Amino acid sequence: GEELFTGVVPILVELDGDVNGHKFSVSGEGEGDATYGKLTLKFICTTGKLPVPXPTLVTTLVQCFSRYPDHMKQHDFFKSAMPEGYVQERTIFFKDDGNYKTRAEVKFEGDTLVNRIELKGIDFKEDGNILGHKLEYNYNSHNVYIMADKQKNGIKVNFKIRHNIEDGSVQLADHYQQNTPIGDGPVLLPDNHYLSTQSALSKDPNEKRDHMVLLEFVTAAGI
Repeated sequence: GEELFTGVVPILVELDGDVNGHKFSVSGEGEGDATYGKLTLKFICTTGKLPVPXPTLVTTLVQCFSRYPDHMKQHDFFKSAMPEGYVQERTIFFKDDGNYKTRAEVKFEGDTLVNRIELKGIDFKEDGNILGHKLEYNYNSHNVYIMADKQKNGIKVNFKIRHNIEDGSVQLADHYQQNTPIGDGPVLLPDNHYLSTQSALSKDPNEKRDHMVLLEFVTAAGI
């Protein structure tokens, strides 16, 4: 998998979500650079307008592009499972509100990294920060903690996302993630470490559709 990321790799993202009955689809395109954990993506709601705070989909919308220092390469599970891919399941918990159930599939298609996602949101309040749309358009920095799951030959990742509300308060998004290999080949079970992340959200001056230009950097550390 490492030899497949020594450069820039095209990325396609397909999302299918149903939050509180509200259906929608997101399509994203971009390129990632694992040499510097750099991600360049543009997303577009193809079903029209998005029903929830578009920023609540970042974590859901390519962790194999993280940059792993030369002394930690033996803990890169995301690339160890390539090109066959790996499955990423996750439950996001929003404080005092609903949650997201996701089942995505990361893999290669010819030479394009593809992330096919399924989303399902339930129990979301009508006037809360999510369906009420009170979240500010800006992301923060968070530490992604990762630990091995030898019994499943996969990984357990758990972190917290903090969303800025426009009244100045914060919104917690507890993330519980789990990953497993899609093939039968060997993957690398890592030591406990964590990925450092920072993202920048912005808009396209010439885009009339719902969208999200995003820049992100991710580096592994903790050892």
